[PDB]
Amino acid sequence: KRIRQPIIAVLGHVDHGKTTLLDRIRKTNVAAKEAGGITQHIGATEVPIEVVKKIAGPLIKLWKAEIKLPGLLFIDTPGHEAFTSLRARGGSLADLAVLVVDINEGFQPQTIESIEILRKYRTPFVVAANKIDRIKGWVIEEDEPFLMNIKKQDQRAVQELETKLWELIGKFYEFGFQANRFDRVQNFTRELAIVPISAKYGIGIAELLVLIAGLSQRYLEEKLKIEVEGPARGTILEVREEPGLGHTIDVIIYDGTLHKDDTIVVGGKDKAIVTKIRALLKPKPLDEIRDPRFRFDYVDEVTAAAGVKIAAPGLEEALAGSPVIAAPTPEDVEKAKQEILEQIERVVISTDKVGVIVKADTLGSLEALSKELQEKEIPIRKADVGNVSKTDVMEALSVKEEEPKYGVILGFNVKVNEDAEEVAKAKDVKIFVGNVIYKLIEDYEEWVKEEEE
Ligand SMILES: Nc1nc2c(ncn2[C@@H]2O[C@H](COP(=O)(O)OP(=O)(O)OP(=O)(O)O)[C@@H](O)[C@H]2O)c(=O)[nH]1
Ligand SMILES: [Mg+2]
Ligand code: NA
Repeated sequence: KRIRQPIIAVLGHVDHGKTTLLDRIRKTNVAAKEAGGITQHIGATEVPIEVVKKIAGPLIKLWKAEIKLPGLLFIDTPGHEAFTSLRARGGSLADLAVLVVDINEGFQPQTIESIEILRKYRTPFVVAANKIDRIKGWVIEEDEPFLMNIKKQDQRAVQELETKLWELIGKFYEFGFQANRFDRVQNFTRELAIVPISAKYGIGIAELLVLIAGLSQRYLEEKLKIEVEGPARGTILEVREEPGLGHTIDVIIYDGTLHKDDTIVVGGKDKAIVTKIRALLKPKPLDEIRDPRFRFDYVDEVTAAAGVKIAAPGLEEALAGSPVIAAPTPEDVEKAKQEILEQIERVVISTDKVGVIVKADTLGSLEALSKELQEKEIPIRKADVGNVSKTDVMEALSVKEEEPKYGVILGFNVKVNEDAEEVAKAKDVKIFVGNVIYKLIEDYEEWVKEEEE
């Protein structure tokens, strides 16, 4: 019986510092390389317990109990308001969450939305009150524990931190939580612990990691979920074709044990795919599976929770955002297909049928672009995953007959088929493509405004 590696989801409002926090722990620069300077996908990173203990050093004694976890699997999530469905997926996967909140800006709309998600999935969480280094006159020392760094601050900075912390505590009370600075908490099951940190300079990461490990272990012990059992269950993050590996999928395995010869069922763009794994490859520890610096290593199995790449025949048509379910018998295959269909079908995007055509590369991207258009009262004709089809172009033309404004296709991280592009040129139907949600929408609006003039 192997010990579970817990999923730690990182949630919070746009720019409050989620990816910077993980980059400081990994010594990576994922945030610097994100297109459009925002997270737009779920990420997964293995942080071995040896790393936790090195960062924490003597502050591991902050937590009475011995930490027996093998490590932590951190799931990064988008803050941008459109990506509600990816924040929900991250919250639903988590054993414990880190709610990142800018101590200077305080609660904002996706802080509140994240809390509602954590309440919905009854996910325990710790709070990272980030960007303390912007308090006036703050004395920065890199990678210093908060309880050491706070001693370097003058009284004005200390008083400003406490004032801002009280604002956060009042906001948590508004939403039904008792919260305090982590070193003042008396009951870690009934109270929310707030760690003041600087993600960018590494202040307070030591105490934050000790609490994450301690509290996630406690959750798993309280639930009797610390031992991993059963066949593998996961969610697909990305579908890729890679030299020497073939068509692969990068996934999060959130329960059970995945083996390199397992039969699996995965969501597909047309229909469910039943295949047998031929290789598993695991990212290096501290490498973000969605933006890796290193090639992955072949492994025979992974135990939950883990990020892993799967090589198997027939994965070219796999659908990102859909389940991967190990299915060792025919009965299991039948069950897995229905569970996959339920997940796919449930993406419900209301369409006005005199509106825009929306295509995207993953289910999470399709939902985000759809949600953002609805918020902007841009009617949606149709929304589906995959490259722009000739049909998509013909449907857009029909809309164009009724209302040229909406006789358009928006393609989020997708390509245009050749016969679709031929027809679109001949019939003068516009197709917008992009890989940054806010820029794709701005491009569609700029085209609308400028055409009217
Ligand atoms: N001064 C300061 N800036 C920070 C800190 N943490 C993050 N930032 C900065 O805030 C900006 C946004 O940081 P990100 O890590 O992308 O924030 P995020 O929460 O992951 O953002 P989204 O994923 O798009 O919601 C960047 O310019 C970071 O350098 C911090 O501790 N101090
Ligand atoms: Mg981010
Ligand atoms: Na950002």
